[PDB]
Amino acid sequence: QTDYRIFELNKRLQNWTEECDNLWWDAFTTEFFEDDAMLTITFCLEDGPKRYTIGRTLIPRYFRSIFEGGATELYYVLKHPKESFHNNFVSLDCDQCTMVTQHGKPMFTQVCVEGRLYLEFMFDDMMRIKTWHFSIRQHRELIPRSILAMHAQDPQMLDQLSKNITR
Amino acid sequence: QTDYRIFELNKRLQNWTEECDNLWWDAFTTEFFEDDAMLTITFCLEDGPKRYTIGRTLIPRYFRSIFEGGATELYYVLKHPKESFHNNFVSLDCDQCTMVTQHGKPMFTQVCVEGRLYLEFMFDDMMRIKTWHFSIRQHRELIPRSILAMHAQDPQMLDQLSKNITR
Amino acid sequence: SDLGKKLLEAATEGQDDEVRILMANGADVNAHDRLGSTPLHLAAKMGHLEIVEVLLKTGADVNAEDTAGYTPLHLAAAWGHLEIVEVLLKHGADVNAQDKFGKTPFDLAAIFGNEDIAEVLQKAAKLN
Amino acid sequence: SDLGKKLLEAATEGQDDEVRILMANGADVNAHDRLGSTPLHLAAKMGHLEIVEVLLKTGADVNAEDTAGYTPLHLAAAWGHLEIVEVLLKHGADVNAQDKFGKTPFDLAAIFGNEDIAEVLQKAAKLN
Repeated sequence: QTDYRIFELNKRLQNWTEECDNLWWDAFTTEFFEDDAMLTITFCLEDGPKRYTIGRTLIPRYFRSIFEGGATELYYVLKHPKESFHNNFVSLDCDQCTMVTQHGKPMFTQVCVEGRLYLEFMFDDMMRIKTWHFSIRQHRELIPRSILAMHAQDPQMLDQLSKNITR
Repeated sequence: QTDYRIFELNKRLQNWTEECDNLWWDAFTTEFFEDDAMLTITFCLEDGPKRYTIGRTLIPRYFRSIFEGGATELYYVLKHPKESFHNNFVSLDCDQCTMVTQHGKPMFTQVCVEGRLYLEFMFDDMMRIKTWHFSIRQHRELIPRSILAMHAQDPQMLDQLSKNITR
Repeated sequence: SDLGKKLLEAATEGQDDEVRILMANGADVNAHDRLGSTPLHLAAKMGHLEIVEVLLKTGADVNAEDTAGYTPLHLAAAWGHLEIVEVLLKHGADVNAQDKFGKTPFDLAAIFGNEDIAEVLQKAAKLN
Repeated sequence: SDLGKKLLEAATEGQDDEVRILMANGADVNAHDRLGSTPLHLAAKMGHLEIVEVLLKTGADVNAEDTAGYTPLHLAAAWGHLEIVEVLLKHGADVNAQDKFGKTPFDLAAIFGNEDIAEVLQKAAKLN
């Protein structure tokens, strides 16, 4: 069943280092995606309705940009994902997917992108992903208390910290 | 291999509701722990060296107390866990285990307990856990930016928010 | 025994009338599950006061040990059931009882932050 | 072809001298991998300027499409390789090239926040 696949995807991601070379991204993408895979992101409808789709040859580019973006960790928290069987494909539909990235110093910001993740896996074509569609509902930006504490008596920094990264 | 077991444990946990009755905890504990299982927590050495071990019949009690504690979610992030094979048991030794709990309103505090998780699984006795030893190195308490923002001009609340829950 | 299993279950689920019937048909009051739990362990941990009371007056063993070495008082202590802890102490529950890991009901109350119960158990222990 | 595979690999890995040798032995400049990537797609995406230059002057097809419909300019655009994007435009790279999803190199630069490149591609598109 499809759940163990996103287990394995999260576990491989947990091996990322800044040393993770361009070949590692291709081997990661080969392990988890079909040769004709397609990845779509749909953004929240507040700053407009934005949507892009990328083909298999730039899926490595997408994942890599998250770490170039300053993420030190990435994992996907799927909550009671709905699995459905078709003839040639299995569907995984998770309306409570949290995409979690840790960032480093100085703010150690954790970003949590909540939305619906719809996947299509090819039926014993090694259970690799044919379709990836993430529709973002909302996000949360988390601050360690220690960073709040160090700036608690500092209006300048509290103004800095009070503003979101994206929206 | 032992990793998929902690996948399944996290996934079952993702089904917790306040409706999750005392029977559900016994069925959760039966699915993942041996009949003679033992669970040890070792605390950080700053507020002393504290250690407790509980037997199989109170393991349900332990997990349940995390949600009674105000957690709305619990999951274990294992980072490149070291698996080792003995004759009668498999060992899983993870020096980068993060125990993650979400809390609800008003602070939506996320608590991250980082430490070393050492597990012993019984070799095809359905891969159930015989030993659970979590040694806590440090923890992080995360605040949503929106909660920082609403109190940014409020010294009283910034004092409240600047203090940790535990240490 | 099937009768013993039914009694373990009735005690766990808080079924006062079913416990009455099973006992009337000769269900073993000191029956044990997979984990060595007696009907009194299960009633105590699940907060079933009336079943705890009936079991103790029909010969239930107040200091019964499960596979992990826990007594009904350990379990009531852990799960924060103050009335049950008191009924057990009245019927001779051993405050110095130790599990396999040498923990007493006191230490269990301490660990799960059951403050009232930890205090009662400290006062109990001083008195012989 | 083995020779084609070796050339795809040499281009990806930035092996200038190996690319020279393979071409000298008659390695197909327009060989394709599993994903329809040519040596020029792979050199462009991996930032290998000198291999991009040699490939273009030895007949590499500047507007080659992979299985997803991407050109070398799409890939250089996506991966932020400004010099390579310029060399491709000089050798006739099609700024209006569309993948299977109707995206141009411009849209890819936009999506990955490659600002300089997105500007060059906008100026390029206005001129016939």
